[PDB]
Amino acid sequence: KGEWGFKALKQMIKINFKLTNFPEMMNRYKQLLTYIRSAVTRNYSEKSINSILDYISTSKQMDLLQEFYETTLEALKDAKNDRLWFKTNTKLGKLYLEREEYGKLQKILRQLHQSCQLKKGTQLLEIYALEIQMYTAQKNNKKLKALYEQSLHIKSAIPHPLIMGVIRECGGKMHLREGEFEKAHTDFFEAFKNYDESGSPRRTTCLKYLVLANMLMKSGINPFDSQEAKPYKNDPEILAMTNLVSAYQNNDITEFEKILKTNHSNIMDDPFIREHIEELLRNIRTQVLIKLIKPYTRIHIPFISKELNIDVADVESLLVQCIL
Amino acid sequence: KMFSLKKWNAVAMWSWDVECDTCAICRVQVMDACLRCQAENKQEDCVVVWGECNHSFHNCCMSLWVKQNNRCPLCQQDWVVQRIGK
Amino acid sequence: KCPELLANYCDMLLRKTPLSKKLTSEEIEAKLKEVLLVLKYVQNKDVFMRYHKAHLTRRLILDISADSEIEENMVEWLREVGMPADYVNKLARMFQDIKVSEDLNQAFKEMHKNNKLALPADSVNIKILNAGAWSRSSEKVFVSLPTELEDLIPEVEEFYKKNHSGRKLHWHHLMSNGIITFKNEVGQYDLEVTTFQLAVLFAWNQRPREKISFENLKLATELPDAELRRTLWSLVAFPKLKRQVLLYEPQVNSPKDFTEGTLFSVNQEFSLIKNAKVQKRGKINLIGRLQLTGIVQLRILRTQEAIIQIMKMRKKISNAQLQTELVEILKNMFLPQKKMIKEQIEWLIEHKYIRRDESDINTFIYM
Amino acid sequence: MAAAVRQDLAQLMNSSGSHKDLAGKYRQILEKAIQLSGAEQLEALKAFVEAMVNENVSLVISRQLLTDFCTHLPNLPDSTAKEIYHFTLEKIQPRVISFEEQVASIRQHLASIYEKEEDWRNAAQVLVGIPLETGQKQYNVDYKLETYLKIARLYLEDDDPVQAEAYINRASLLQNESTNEQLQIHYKVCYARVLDYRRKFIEAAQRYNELSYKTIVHESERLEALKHALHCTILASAGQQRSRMLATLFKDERCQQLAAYGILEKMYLDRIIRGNQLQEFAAMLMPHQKATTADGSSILDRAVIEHNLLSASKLYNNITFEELGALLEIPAAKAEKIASQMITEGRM
Ligand SMILES: [Zn+2]
Ligand SMILES: [Zn+2]
Ligand SMILES: [Zn+2]
Repeated sequence: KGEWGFKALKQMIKINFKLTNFPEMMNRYKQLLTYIRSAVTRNYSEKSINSILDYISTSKQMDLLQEFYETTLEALKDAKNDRLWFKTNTKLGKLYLEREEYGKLQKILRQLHQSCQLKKGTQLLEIYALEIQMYTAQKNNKKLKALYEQSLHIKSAIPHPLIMGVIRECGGKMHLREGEFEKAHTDFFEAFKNYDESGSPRRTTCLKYLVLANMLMKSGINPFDSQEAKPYKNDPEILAMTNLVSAYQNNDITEFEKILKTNHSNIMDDPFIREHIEELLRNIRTQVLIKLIKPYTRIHIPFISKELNIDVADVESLLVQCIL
Repeated sequence: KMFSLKKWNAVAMWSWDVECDTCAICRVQVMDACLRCQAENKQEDCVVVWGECNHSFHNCCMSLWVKQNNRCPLCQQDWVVQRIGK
Repeated sequence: KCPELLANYCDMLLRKTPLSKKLTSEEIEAKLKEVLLVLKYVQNKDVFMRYHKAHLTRRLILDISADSEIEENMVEWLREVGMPADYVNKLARMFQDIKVSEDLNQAFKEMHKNNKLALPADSVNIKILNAGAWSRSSEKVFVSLPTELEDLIPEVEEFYKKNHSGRKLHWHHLMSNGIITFKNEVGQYDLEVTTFQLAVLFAWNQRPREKISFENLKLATELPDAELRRTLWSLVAFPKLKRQVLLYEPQVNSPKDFTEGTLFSVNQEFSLIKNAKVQKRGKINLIGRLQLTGIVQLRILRTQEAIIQIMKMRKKISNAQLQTELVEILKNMFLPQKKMIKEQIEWLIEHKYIRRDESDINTFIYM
Repeated sequence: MAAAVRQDLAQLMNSSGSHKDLAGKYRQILEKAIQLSGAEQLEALKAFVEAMVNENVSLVISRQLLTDFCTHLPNLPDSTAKEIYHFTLEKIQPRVISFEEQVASIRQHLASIYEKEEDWRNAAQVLVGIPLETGQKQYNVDYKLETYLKIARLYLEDDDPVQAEAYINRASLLQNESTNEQLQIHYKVCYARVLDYRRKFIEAAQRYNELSYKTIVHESERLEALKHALHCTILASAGQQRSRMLATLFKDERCQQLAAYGILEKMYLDRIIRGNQLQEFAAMLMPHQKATTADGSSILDRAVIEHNLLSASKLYNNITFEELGALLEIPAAKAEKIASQMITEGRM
């Protein structure tokens, strides 16, 4: 059985690799490439476990990894080497961002032209997510928007549930920036749902954006009622957020302002809520004003000023804007 | 290590801790009643409407909601009834 | 129709389920496409779908798939050939859960590597899959796991709670598998067994070979009575076996039933030898193909005139409104399902009693 | 001291063959140590539990002897019983998945003895520790329902309505399927009490009135439910629903036995209620219903103020603020606020 044969061969390979001495190993692995491929279906298990044993030396041995991936690309052209190759793209690229590896990564252009002008939904989604991440790192909004509209066409794919949640988050941010909150809410809900099952750092970050989008939706239905978001209700990072949600609905002013003032170092830090806070503190005031002047026929402006905790001029401006 | 195992592969299945959460529209527990059936004293069917997504509501609650907007109240997805239980 | 038998052919092509080692090249996949065409021509696709789902669950939960790209493309091929959307969604969810489980297992192995548990960190694998798609039953059965595995379940539960707090993990002991090492005199041969079989074999391990009765085994393993007997059938009636590991049965009989108080005992000098010549480093798989996991026509006539009543009441309606009104009306009768309502929906549209709006895909018009 | 039990237990531990005389000698030791000069029995039992917890004993007679010792434990004064229960709960903690049956009974006994001492906080925490969802054992629905109702009642008696509601929401899931009518009645009573504790007075009144018509419930409990319904309806906010509830209660014949019939008959006919005919009422109000609304006014003299304002709307065409506050005890200011709040909700 040749399977255990090359298993023992790669075993020594790594035994000698602990004693460095690289050129012998590489050349042996190169000459055993074709034999291992033809003899037994290699695909994922053994080569990926070798890469798992090898990434522990990501610092240094960079040339060794580079030549390994070069020979894997130009020798394993038969069969599909792409799926783990975008993993190499994420490893090497997006570590130094704008390095020319980003320009080089477009050698999948033949598959791009084969698909666009399908059935390769997974690879297209993965490359779109990678390009979205790169262009978000470089802060190119037009390119992100173009990528999202181009990705919206694919509806016959089965992706890993982190690739999908990145393009969904990008689309939600684009919708929030443009001004369409209706799609932003559902996009951020989808991004949070996909992040919950797989992921860790950007998990209690899409929930906050989802909350903000729901609060910019003229209220209605507490986001902390679905089974996906309830467990994170008492999280210390999101306690201010759920307090804000509870304050917005059941219209009141003092609690909202107190929450905004107290959590100055936990809410008014990111550039996404620090800018949209002006739309808030105005919708709640408008709702309170509408609810207050319902049973009156002749009301005093200073009374409204006292109720809304703002001066006379702002009350007059708000009334004029509402009437117009 | 005689008469002992060597390699073990464990398989477990996860599920949500709380299945029926409160109805978002009415804020009162979903599997009790709605606001009007209890008052009018016919609150014995009042059956929940578990949908395709996983969101549960009252039939009386969602009957008024669907007329205006025909999407799920929470995740804004397409609303089709997957299973109704009582 | 053939149904399940045809599904067996798929089990012989997409993966090495059991005797499916006869694989030549990718051209067999093309033959599978022809089988899909048969699925289009034949009727009663529910049994075929159930068999395909069971085969996929058996193959994925054991990691015995011959190819991975073919299995992934099988979902798209089945969707193109025509099948219920629920099965496709369940298959997609199962594939996504299997993909996430690899990362979860890698994280568990990389994080918990100092407590030393009981076995090495490179020998324990954890696969957590969503119970809403990969399972249907919800019954828990005790297995009385050994002390070696008594320190591994709590660690996995703690890791899952720390990483994904908010969900409860219910361990399924029927689908778990493992490898144990025997010391039966002449040859030490590894044996692949499930949880119940492992418990049954380890019950008679605290006192050499000796001999135990059925009542003692039932009281020790604490299994669910009759199911325990089924486990014994796996260890006494292994097909194509020269000599079973537990070569005992007392009063002969058959492994199917009538165990009564038979005194089963392990054979210390059992002739469990591969090729009947020197079991120096043999390995035997004992799991096998287990994969343990108002009449209709008079009832379907109820709802069609209910839909037609809703339509004759109001001409303009949407899909969600139609579902809400239908389920509002039919609460006094049986609780409607999703498949029945859909079946009635295209039965109505095919009879041209209603018109599907062109501008809106969901809006319906009465006649 | 007399610590010789440990050596003989260790000597018996390394026995080669399985036997039953160990249980007999354990029973003999315990029964001869029941009548002991001091706390030597407690130390002997602690050493027994420590030696028994170890996995070296096969788990086919360990469980039976453990549950036998647990069932023999309550025949003992509770001072040592609490300590031994805590000790065995701590000792079983490292391996719980094996002994998932004795832990439940031990925690139930500990909660019972804690409740018997008028301690509604520690008993709830002890009962919470029972794994009813994340456990390898399959408990029956009745057991889970009873445990949930017990925990909810314990939390309610500790003046913590949030936890009681949280643990009654789960019992509501299993209410619809369990066939025990007594359990359903107990769940209904607990839910009504929880609703009453949440200051949702009209819903609690409706639930109590509905429960008062159950034939299975004994007559005195029915009268108590009717009295609670009357109190909740009186304390409820003014409106059409409260008026309908008041009319329904006034239609009831058996309402004359209650001492609050005069207040009901005055409130039914939209009559203004003063403080002279209320002083005896606040005496019989439950303490949880006498809490203030953080505005200096209790619950009673806010519902009564709203009722007075609603009744005055039928006998007036237009009223100034000073006159409205004169007959409502409001000096000048909050009468307008109360009137504006009673509108925009359809009440007036
Ligand atoms: Zn509702
Ligand atoms: Zn209802
Ligand atoms: Zn939904």
